[PDB]
Amino acid sequence: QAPINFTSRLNRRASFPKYGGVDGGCFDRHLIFSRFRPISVFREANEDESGFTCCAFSARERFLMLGTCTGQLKLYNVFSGQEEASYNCHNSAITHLEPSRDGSLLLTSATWSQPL
Amino acid sequence: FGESWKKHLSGEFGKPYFIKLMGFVAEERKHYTVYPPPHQVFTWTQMCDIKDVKVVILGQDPYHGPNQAHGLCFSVQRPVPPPPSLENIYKELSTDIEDFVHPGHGDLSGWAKQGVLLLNAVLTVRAHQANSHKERGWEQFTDAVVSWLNQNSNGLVFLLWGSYAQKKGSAIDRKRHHVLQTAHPSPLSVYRGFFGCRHFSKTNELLQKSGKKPIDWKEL
Amino acid sequence: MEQAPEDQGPQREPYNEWTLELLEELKSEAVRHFPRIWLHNLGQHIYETYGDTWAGVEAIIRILQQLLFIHFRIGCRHS
Repeated sequence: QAPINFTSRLNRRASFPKYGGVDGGCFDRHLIFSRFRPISVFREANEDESGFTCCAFSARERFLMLGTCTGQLKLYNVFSGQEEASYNCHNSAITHLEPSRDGSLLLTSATWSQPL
Repeated sequence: FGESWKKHLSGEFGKPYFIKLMGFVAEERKHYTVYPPPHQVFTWTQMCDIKDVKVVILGQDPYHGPNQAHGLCFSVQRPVPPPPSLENIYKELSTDIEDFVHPGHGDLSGWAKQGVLLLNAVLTVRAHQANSHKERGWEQFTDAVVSWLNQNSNGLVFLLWGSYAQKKGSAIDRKRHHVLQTAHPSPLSVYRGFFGCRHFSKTNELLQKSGKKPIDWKEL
Repeated sequence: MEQAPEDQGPQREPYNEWTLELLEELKSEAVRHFPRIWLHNLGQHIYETYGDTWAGVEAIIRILQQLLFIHFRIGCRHS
């Protein structure tokens, strides 16, 4: 088994295959998903308080398609932090929102609107 | 200001709340911005006379935004996009007037020469603020006007829609006049009753119970 | 190199009418899930504080859609 310390795995992977020992990549995922840090907060500075419901990223990871309470999805650059293109999508709200991997399609489902 | 209106409104001054009104609201004009100026308070007592008043429609609160209102109740300036409840009373006007023409604006300078008393209850409120003031004297100054018209002028009607208008002028007699009330003209008024009632005939129709100077809604 | 698409979707140019085409609809579902006690009382509470100024007209479509989303999210079948 790979050692519990990370520097002891780092010296061992220099003369052993990919991770360092048996169950070596598991320890590499303990140290790397047990810490998080907030980078940016995206408000909705139109009526002074945010109304977001659903969140997802785009198919190219530049924009992140948030979703308001009013039923419109608003694009935001992950680098800029700027409203780029709102879209009058639904009447009720946005419940679910996922894109496709090729970047050609987009599924959005609403709360009570007559097309759901 | 119209002098013939104050033929007998000289009993509006000598009360303990009148100097509370025209000084402190002037003091509010000397510190803050109450929105309608003195040259827009006196429009209803200038444009129409007191000799032809036939409809009494009250008004709760003025319009706190700058360059919007001009004194009459439910009324706004002509370059302002029209208010929604005044846009909401237009919906019944199509369903009852077959010759429905469209105003296209928000100035009510067309119905004011008919016989409608488009009176706001509190005539002035502050800029950008709805109901900041206390009872500084705008209420009972109008309460001494509304129930005074129960004596001298005649041929009125009360479409006192909304509970704010129900408290002020309910108990005026039904032999001399006619009082019909329903839900509010706003679409924010969940308990319905306004949404299709055909009250707007009964300006043209309840005057057939009197026989006075006629009305056309379509002066727009 | 991401090109955000052209907003050729359903536009809402008569905003004074599209609100009126839907503010009844916001009332046409909240009565189908909630008693009218809170509906008139919250509508009165904004009308005493925003009035007939469109700042309660969109704001009730804020508060109604903010509750009807979460009331269909907490786990009540109707309420």
